[PDB]
Amino acid sequence: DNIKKLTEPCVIGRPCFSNKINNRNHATIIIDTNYKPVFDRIDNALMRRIAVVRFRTHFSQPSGREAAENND
Amino acid sequence: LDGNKLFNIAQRILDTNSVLLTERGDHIVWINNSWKFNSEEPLITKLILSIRHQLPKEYSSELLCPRKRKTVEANIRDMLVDSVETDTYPDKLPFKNGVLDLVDGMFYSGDDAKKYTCTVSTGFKFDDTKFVEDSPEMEELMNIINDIQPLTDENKKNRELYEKTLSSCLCGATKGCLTFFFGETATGKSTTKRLLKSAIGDLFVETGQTILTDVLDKGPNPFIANMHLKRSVFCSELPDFACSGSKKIRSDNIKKLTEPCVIGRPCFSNKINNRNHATIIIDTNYKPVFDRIDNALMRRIAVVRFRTHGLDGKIQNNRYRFAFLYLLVKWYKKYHIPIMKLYPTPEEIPDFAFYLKIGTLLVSSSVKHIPLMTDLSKKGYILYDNVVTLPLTTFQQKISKYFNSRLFGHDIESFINRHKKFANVSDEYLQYIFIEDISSP
Amino acid sequence: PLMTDLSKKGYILYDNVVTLPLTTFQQKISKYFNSRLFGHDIESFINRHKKFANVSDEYLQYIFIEDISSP
Repeated sequence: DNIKKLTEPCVIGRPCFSNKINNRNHATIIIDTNYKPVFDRIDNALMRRIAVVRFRTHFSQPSGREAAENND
Repeated sequence: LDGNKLFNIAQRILDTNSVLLTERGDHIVWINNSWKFNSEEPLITKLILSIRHQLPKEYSSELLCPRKRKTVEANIRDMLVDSVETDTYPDKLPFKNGVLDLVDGMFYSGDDAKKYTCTVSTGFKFDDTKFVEDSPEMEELMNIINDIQPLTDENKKNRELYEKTLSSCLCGATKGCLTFFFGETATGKSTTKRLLKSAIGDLFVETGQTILTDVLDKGPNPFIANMHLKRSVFCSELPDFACSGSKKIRSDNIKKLTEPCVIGRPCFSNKINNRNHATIIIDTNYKPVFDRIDNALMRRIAVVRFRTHGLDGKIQNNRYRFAFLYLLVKWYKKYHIPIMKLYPTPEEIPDFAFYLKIGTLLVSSSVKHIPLMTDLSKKGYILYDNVVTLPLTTFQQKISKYFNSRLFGHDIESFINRHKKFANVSDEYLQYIFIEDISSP
Repeated sequence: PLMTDLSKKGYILYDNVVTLPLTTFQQKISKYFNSRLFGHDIESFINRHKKFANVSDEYLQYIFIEDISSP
């Protein structure tokens, strides 16, 4: 539901002490992780709004520059 | 030529830069050789009345009537449009009667201190009479230091770490590393805390451990506003982690507070940006229990070990206070003028040694296993989806051979959950290969 | 210096720390601390500072005062 709501131009949210319900989103959302995300519901509308990139490059130190050099 | 006289008076007052406007929407004034700011007090009118004397005598008579003072205040408020940043000199320490520069050791007062906009102070007037390089005071301190912590070669590194941390505490910039005091009771921790408090005046503050485990975004939090523009925040008498049901000190919280600007809304204040220049010091008598251990978490952890087990009256009388400040500034000169740097102590907390030895003993996946898979299949290793995998039973027995599973069962389970890769629903493996398994010891 | 007697009663110096088995420790507290009065509090004491030396050496680093005296 969070991903679904965060993609529409109008975001529904009620702050305290205010009756405002509409917000305009002008920002790109970027989320960083080391593990595959887990979602409650799987549907076409969900993964028709998901794009990822692959960070397949590791920078290290000479202490471990040999063990991690030959890593898939 | 002679237009609005009150406007001329307002311009004359303003050109002396005796009143400033901050980005926080509040006005600050310069009275009694001190920068004071307040929202509910008539500071501007007081400044006008005080400055009346130095103006030419044809304006002083007009300045007496309060209505004219209100008019001049309105003009001043109207002609101020640009804001100026505050507390931009971390290398100087303001006192109740002036500002002391840490480099040359001499303290300014009066108009000289007005150059730097410092809104806080130690709370006690600085005196060079008590600050003397040649006295009995520092040799009196010298025996005290050895009484609390000697300079032995075994504790040489701990002592130099103590000196460097104490010097760094005087710096006015944001610090990314906190200090931990773990040791036996009645070892001088209270004495050192009182000495530091007397040294830094009002810059010291004490807060409980609730924020370490509570949500900082819920409800009003005047505490978060408390350590703003502070120099030392003390969390003492930590709860026994051994006690069942005790809330674990969340690592995400301490990751949040170590950042230069913590996001938060103070009560009756729209000040999103808060400056955290204070040194976090946490004193406990029991080894903490942690759940998640990570590199970035452990780069910022610094711990001072205290294994060593008339003074109170002199400290209460601040007899040793000025010599303590002299020692602190000498240490800051020896260490921090040459370079502004802070270094961690990444040896171990009583609960990080397991993680460190796990990281050292275990190696990441490498192609060197590929030529040996024929031998590896003899030891239980299997190739699933072109991935080297180890049976759960084999990993469990390998772990239990060296390290007890019943001890670190919570820790082992947490590590598995953090690093679980699913070759099967029941067989969860790790991206670690035992070095001794394939390489002779 | 008391380590030998500590092993005699049960406080084994595993991992450079005394390790008295919880069986002996609970027998001691039961013979001294009356069980019926504060059994729940005794269990809280046991489970608060609980430690295990190994699979079968669960221990607490507390030495009762007649044992701290050298025999």
